[PDB]
Amino acid sequence: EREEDTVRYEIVNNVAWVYYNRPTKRNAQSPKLNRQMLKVLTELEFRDDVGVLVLGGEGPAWCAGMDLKEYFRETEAEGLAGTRKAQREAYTWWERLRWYQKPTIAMVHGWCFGGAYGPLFACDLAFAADEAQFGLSEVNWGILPGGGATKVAVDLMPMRVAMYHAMMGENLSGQDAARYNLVNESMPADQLKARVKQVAETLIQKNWATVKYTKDAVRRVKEMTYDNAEDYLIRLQEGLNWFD
Amino acid sequence: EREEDTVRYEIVNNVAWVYYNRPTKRNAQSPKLNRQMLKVLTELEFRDDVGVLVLGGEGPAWCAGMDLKEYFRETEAEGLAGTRKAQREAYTWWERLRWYQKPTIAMVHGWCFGGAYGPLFACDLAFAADEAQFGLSEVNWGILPGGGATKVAVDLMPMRVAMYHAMMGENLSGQDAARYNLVNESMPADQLKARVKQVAETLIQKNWATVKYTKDAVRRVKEMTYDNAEDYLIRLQEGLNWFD
Amino acid sequence: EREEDTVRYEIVNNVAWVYYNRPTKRNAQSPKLNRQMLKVLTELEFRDDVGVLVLGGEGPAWCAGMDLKEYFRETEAEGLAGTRKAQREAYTWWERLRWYQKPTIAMVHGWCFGGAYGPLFACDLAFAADEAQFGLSEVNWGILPGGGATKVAVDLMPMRVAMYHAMMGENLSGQDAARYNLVNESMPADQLKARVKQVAETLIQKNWATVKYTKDAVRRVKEMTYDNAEDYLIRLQEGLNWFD
Amino acid sequence: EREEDTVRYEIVNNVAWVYYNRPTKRNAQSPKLNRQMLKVLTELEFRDDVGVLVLGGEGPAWCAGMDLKEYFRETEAEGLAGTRKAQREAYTWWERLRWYQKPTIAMVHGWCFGGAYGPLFACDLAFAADEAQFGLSEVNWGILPGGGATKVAVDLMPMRVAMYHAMMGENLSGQDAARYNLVNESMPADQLKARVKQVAETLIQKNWATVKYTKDAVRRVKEMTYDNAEDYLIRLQEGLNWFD
Amino acid sequence: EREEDTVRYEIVNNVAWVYYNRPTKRNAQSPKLNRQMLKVLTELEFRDDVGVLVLGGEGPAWCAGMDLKEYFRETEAEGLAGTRKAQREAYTWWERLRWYQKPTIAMVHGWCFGGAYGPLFACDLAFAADEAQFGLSEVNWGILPGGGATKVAVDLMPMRVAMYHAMMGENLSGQDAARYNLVNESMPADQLKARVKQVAETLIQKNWATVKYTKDAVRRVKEMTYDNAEDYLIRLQEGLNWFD
Amino acid sequence: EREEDTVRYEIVNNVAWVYYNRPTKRNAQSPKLNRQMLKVLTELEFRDDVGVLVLGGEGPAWCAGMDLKEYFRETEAEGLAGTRKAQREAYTWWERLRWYQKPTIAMVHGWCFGGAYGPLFACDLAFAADEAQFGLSEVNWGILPGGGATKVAVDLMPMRVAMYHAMMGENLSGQDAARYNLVNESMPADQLKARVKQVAETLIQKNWATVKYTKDAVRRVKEMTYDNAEDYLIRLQEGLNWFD
Ligand SMILES: CC(C)(COP(=O)(O)OP(=O)(O)OC[C@H]1O[C@@H](n2cnc3c(N)ncnc32)[C@H](O)[C@@H]1OP(=O)(O)O)[C@@H](O)C(=O)NCCC(=O)NCCS
Ligand SMILES: CC(C)(COP(=O)(O)OP(=O)(O)OC[C@H]1O[C@@H](n2cnc3c(N)ncnc32)[C@H](O)[C@@H]1OP(=O)(O)O)[C@@H](O)C(=O)NCCC(=O)NCCS
Ligand SMILES: CC(C)(COP(=O)(O)OP(=O)(O)OC[C@H]1O[C@@H](n2cnc3c(N)ncnc32)[C@H](O)[C@@H]1OP(=O)(O)O)[C@@H](O)C(=O)NCCC(=O)NCCS
Ligand SMILES: CC(C)(COP(=O)(O)OP(=O)(O)OC[C@H]1O[C@@H](n2cnc3c(N)ncnc32)[C@H](O)[C@@H]1OP(=O)(O)O)[C@@H](O)C(=O)NCCC(=O)NCCS
Ligand SMILES: CC(C)(COP(=O)(O)OP(=O)(O)OC[C@H]1O[C@@H](n2cnc3c(N)ncnc32)[C@H](O)[C@@H]1OP(=O)(O)O)[C@@H](O)C(=O)NCCC(=O)NCCS
Ligand SMILES: CC(C)(COP(=O)(O)OP(=O)(O)OC[C@H]1O[C@@H](n2cnc3c(N)ncnc32)[C@H](O)[C@@H]1OP(=O)(O)O)[C@@H](O)C(=O)NCCC(=O)NCCS
Ligand SMILES: COc1cc(C=O)ccc1O
Ligand SMILES: COc1cc(C=O)ccc1O
Ligand SMILES: COc1cc(C=O)ccc1O
Ligand SMILES: COc1cc(C=O)ccc1O
Ligand SMILES: COc1cc(C=O)ccc1O
Ligand SMILES: COc1cc(C=O)ccc1O
Repeated sequence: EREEDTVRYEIVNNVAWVYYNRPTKRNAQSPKLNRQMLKVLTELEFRDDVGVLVLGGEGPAWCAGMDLKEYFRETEAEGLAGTRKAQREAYTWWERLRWYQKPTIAMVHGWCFGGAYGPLFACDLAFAADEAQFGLSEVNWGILPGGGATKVAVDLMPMRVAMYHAMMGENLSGQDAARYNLVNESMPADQLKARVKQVAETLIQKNWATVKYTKDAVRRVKEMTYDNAEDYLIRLQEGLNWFD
Repeated sequence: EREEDTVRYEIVNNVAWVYYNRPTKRNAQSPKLNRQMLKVLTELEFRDDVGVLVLGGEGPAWCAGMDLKEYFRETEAEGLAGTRKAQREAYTWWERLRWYQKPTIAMVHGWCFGGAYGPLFACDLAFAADEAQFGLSEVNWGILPGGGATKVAVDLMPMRVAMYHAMMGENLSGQDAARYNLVNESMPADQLKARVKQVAETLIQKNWATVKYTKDAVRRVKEMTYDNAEDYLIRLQEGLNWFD
Repeated sequence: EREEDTVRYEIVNNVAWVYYNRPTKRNAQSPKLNRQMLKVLTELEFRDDVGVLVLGGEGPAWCAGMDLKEYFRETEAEGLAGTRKAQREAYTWWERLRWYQKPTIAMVHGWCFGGAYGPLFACDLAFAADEAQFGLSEVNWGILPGGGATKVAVDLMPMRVAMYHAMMGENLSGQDAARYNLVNESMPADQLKARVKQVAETLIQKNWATVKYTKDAVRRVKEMTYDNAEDYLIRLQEGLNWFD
Repeated sequence: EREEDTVRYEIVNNVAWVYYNRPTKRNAQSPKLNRQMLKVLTELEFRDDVGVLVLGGEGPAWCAGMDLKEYFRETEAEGLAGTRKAQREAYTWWERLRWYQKPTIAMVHGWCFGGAYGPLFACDLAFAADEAQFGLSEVNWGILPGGGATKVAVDLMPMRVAMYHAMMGENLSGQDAARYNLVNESMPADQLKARVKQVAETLIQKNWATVKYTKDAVRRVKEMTYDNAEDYLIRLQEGLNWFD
Repeated sequence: EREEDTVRYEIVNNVAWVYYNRPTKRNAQSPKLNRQMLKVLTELEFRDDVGVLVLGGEGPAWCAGMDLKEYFRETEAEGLAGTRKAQREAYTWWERLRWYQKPTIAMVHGWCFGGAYGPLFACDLAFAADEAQFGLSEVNWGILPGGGATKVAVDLMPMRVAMYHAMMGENLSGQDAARYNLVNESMPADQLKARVKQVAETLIQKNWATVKYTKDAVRRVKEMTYDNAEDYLIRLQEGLNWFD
Repeated sequence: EREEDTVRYEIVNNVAWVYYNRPTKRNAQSPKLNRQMLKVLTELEFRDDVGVLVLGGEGPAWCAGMDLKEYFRETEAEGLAGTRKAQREAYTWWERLRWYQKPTIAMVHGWCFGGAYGPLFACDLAFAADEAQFGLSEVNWGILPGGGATKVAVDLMPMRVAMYHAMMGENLSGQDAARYNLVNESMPADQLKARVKQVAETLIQKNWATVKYTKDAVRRVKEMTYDNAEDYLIRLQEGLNWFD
């Protein structure tokens, strides 16, 4: 219903805990959530009291993907302009998170489906509950894994695993999502918040600028030859010398 | 001896079971097999009663690579024109399978060596017998892993694993080929046909056009930046809207 | 102190055993070691009695990265010319090893930190002691993982693993470095020299030219599309036909 | 003064004629202009009566670059948050223009410096007056040609010409701009509008969907191998068959 | 009528002069011509008395594009199988030409439209008459410039020029084609054959193996970084040392 | 005879005028010249009184390519070790020049053949006399255009022009070299030095750090997508803000 109620956050000891807040809608990404998520991310990004951002979810789902009703059906009733406006709101906040000034952590306690793979990839690190389920179910409602989700599967998991995942639309457990490197680690649900909290506290003790440059370098040198990446990392360090 | 006897198939319930059929020659890819495989693949590809193609082998080998006598020795006796004609027949059917209209499955019960890595990679999914052996033995007869096999090892397995595999010419078991993601899964031989049959039946229940676009997207977005892959998947879905 | 004492070697039965020789300095890469390593590598490379090169270390470390005093502090006191001259000495011997005429093996018994990742990557194969520790500690002294180390982590390990490794500056054990494919294998320290010796003896029994072309092809086809890699491997084999 | 006055537009014969509207400030790109350009472009893009958009300038400038006061000095005063907010507003409208639903034409009658190169490249076609002047004067102000302006130079002009243009900070005339393919055509100032009207009028008589898929194809296949581009153009036509 | 009559050739002074042979149909590419061109090219390629191949056209056309009746309408009538069979026949002969063993020359005396761009690009060199006309008229028929023709435009001509050529569907004269480097040279129709004879005659006096490795190098190093291209050209010369 | 005499230089108004100094041997690149060029370049690069380096030639040649006696015949006599040692010495100084700290200008008054293309490309700008001659005569000697010379042709000139240049081994005049953008400008021999002095003199009046970051940007963004290039140029300016 209300746009500013679709995302909630709390800053505690330099950690921004951000939650998808449509628990009864399995935190489906609707245009209202997409717009409000950008608003919250943009406001938190450069605060000197935010060193780490954790993306969680309320209720049994982390994120059940895009809102079938509000993101797909309602926007397409407004024609191409409607579809484009809605796509842009989704892609824009996933990119804001992907290139965030502060280190980002996905805390995935529950269902992570489809369009949730953009935000999952956009988090630098990811920690899952054993009980979590990850799935590209798009094939199972007759569409391509969109919102970059095909590329997310290919950039994080081995090619055979990614192909099975996208084609068969079966779910991975938390432990399988760790084995195939969709996430960093899986543990029982009741240890997950303590582990994420520990990782956040470790990052805030490092030099914040050094952490920003390092996470960026990791994502960027993926799309370079070894030779070009060598020179790139020298130019980055000259940038960090200015910021530090 | 006879060109049309080097490959056999059977279509049962929308699954094309295709077998390398030179069991006494460990299903060596000879020019006769290469030509006949293209003929069989081309005829099956667009039949409305074929939803999935399974590539198996007769006898103890899946495929022991290229025929040393008929593919290498005899063709090179015909000079460059002979070598080129033979190369083209091999590369052409591997590409036909790589970009097949229908989902493809490798059922690897036995030996998979050398030139078999092109067809193995060209199958979207791969299931192995624990007893199967995978090897790049080229180094062990003084040649580079050709027919794209070096690239197959690098595109599916981690770089260190690929380097050991190509340089040392040692065999991986089925279970090791699963661990290193050369295949999706390994199981005892006597469960392998039941598992492959189950996977085929699951794919034929999906929208066939959606499965084609998804498998293609997986292979294609490997060779794109994240940013270019995002737009690509939007253009693909517009294509699928036309086909569906 | 003395430049020619910072690296030692011994050739036994066609294996060059090369050691970082600053044990009391945890084999820190100083400009003296960088210069002497290039001298030793260049002299060994084309000897007909050297078929394999093993890179080890004296004392408890394999390589604790760059010498904080002699590589960073002292060179930067000589301004940009000093920094550039020192960088060039490091990058040049890592590249000499990366593209070496003979197969290369890292025997990592102990600490491998930071700037050691260039040489580790430049070795074709890598074998670790269970007791070995691998770490990008740069973040923990406020710099980017330089000397290509970010790219090394991204080229060998899965993206999530690489991101955690670079951002958190925690150590991987030998067994974890094997699991994540930073190295080929981990075993107890007291088996490591016997295993490396076995692998070296296996490579020297192969055709030396075939091993050189294969290791190069593995590294090169990483940075090509599948289609361009297919043609590339044909051109390489024409090159090997000339050398053999 | 007023954000809403920094851009104006008129629709004539289903052509949107859009103008930088800060003539006394040489249509420098201020945050106000950047936010208003985005608004205007977003509002016109999916209008069924707008077939083509022309970007022009009031006064003796087309666009003299970024506003050195409002984009650089005033935003840096607000530290990194202010700089990033201002960069995002600039990059976002250049990108909206670069991927516009409708064909785009730059009508360059006068000065085109520095940050104007983004918008210049983001236009599909570009027609200059002979008395127009194009330059990357960045080097003379002691900064790199930013806002992608160095890449615009390298993507449009021969590498020697881009190198001279960027390093010497000297202006190209409309005639030289046309010679080095920064623009399509140069003509006397008094023929410029009529040629642009003619071109816009020819485009509007084509299938609008076809012109959109074509201009996107041209831009995209530049960052693709020939082989990948052949498949891509088939995927695109499948898309267009849905959209027509 | 007859498939065998759609292409003719004559060998003169070890030059194969090959001609599109449907002059009354403006040498449009029908499936029949596509299958016969492949046959002819395959048969001439490894003849020890053919040093060079020239592609020409009978009648006022070089090639007016794909046969709108036989390639598009008649094949779509046979649904997707028919379309794919017809596309494969076109793409396959363009590719055979693009990677030909012998140097290739387009002799463009008249019309060169649309699908003719494949064969145009597949020729290593291209000489036009001044009265020749080149265009991508696709946009005026409401389709994308397919058959790789959009990539041919972007690969040969400056991006502004490719953009105008593709979007406006207007023709370039032989003189403008030469100016924008779609062809090497333009000359009056009555000098065309003599210049082509001269060029073919100069090529045949070179080491044929050297000319083949050189034209392939030029085409390949375009899709390589400078650094990767330096190593590649050394690998190529090792190949040529085997082949000479 | 003497290694130290193969290169000379004079500093005038903070411009290093460096000359190939084997005029009787058409400044062919011998190992001696290769080792001495590196020495000279390394020694001048970080001098606070050298703002610009110009590369010229004594005698009627700029550089006629590699010394066929000292670089090819004498080194091959020492087998593979000798060939690799000689290649490394050539490639190493071209690279030092290509990434020089100071802006670089080729002053091409006469012959520029084959292996001279490395140094030609490694210069940021290039000014030719009208009576200069440029060619890849490699094909006429039966070798591929090596030393990256084929890539230099493809990177600087339109693909048709590179193809003709490489395949026909015919010379371009200074005027045609300027037309196809192998050099910036061509002028009568007696105006050449004065234009070069003027250009070097304009560069020295700029912020030297800005000119270095700019010329490197131009070279680097050519091997980047537009999207990756936009981010890269921001990272570079952060670097320059440290260095200024
Ligand atoms: C996530 C899921 C497994 C949770 O199951 P559950 O806990 O049993 O929840 P239910 O589906 O019974 O109901 C949850 C509510 O959220 C809604 N919902 C769940 N996923 C949704 C989605 N992706 N979009 C919109 N609404 C969604 C349901 O319609 C229901 O709303 P309602 O009760 O007011 O009608 C299940 O809802 C699901 O499969 N979601 C779809 C996932 C998907 O296909 N994603 C693709 C988008 S890219
Ligand atoms: C696959 C293999 C392990 C099976 O071993 P096996 O079951 O004991 O079979 P054998 O080798 O004893 O004999 C099988 C028959 O197939 C032939 N054969 C096996 N692999 C072959 C190959 N790659 N090419 C041609 N013939 C082959 C053998 O010559 C023999 O023919 P014959 O009995 O009529 O002379 C073994 O044949 C082998 O190593 N093959 C070579 C694999 C290879 O090097 N591939 C590289 C090609 S890219
Ligand atoms: C490798 C290491 C764990 C070994 O610990 P240890 O066995 O307890 O050794 P210590 O640090 O107590 O002392 C070893 C000696 O080597 C020196 N040393 C260790 N690593 C060094 C490095 N990277 N550069 C320079 N000197 C180094 C120490 O200063 C000490 O010298 P000293 O006793 O003469 O003063 C530890 O030395 C270390 O953390 N090294 C730094 C690793 C690093 O940060 N690398 C980044 C460079 S890219
Ligand atoms: C166009 C130019 C070459 C000379 O033209 P001119 O007709 O003499 O114009 P002027 O320099 O007198 O114009 C100055 C006025 O325009 C404004 N102006 C021009 N370019 C501006 C810019 N880039 N940023 C902010 N204001 C600018 C000034 O604020 C000033 O206002 P004023 O009239 O109150 O003094 C000169 O204005 C110029 O070099 N501008 C900057 C170009 C540049 O470096 N662009 C790249 C930036 S990314
Ligand atoms: C060349 C051209 C500009 C005018 O030349 P012209 O001398 O007036 O030629 P015509 O148009 O009278 O030629 C028509 C005849 O050629 C045939 N023809 C020409 N181009 C053809 C094509 N692309 N497909 C099929 N047939 C074609 C027609 O079947 C017709 O046969 P007909 O004589 O029995 O009527 C015109 O033929 C043309 O535009 N052709 C199509 C160009 C094109 O769009 N190519 C891209 C396709 S990928
Ligand atoms: C410049 C050229 C076209 C004719 O110019 P010219 O004024 O007639 O010069 P000459 O051929 O008489 O010069 C010959 C002398 O220069 C030397 N020379 C010229 N080019 C040389 C080269 N590439 N390698 C070694 N020596 C060379 C010869 O050793 C010879 O010495 P000599 O005077 O004792 O006989 C001719 O020298 C030439 O083609 N050179 C080689 C060009 C080439 O192929 N370069 C590519 C190599 S990568
Ligand atoms: C078809 O469009 C989309 C699909 C998805 C997830 O599969 C996410 C966002 C989209 O806009
Ligand atoms: C050397 O040529 C080939 C090698 C291989 C397998 O290693 C496969 C096909 C070939 O044409
Ligand atoms: C900041 O420069 C460097 C960093 C490193 C390792 O992190 C290695 C070599 C370098 O020159
Ligand atoms: C240094 O920042 C910028 C520079 C430019 C043009 O030089 C354009 C936008 C920017 O944000
Ligand atoms: C839309 O299909 C095609 C188009 C073209 C040229 O526009 C060439 C071959 C094709 O198959
Ligand atoms: C074949 O080796 C070379 C060739 C060239 C130029 O053709 C330059 C340097 C080389 O090492």
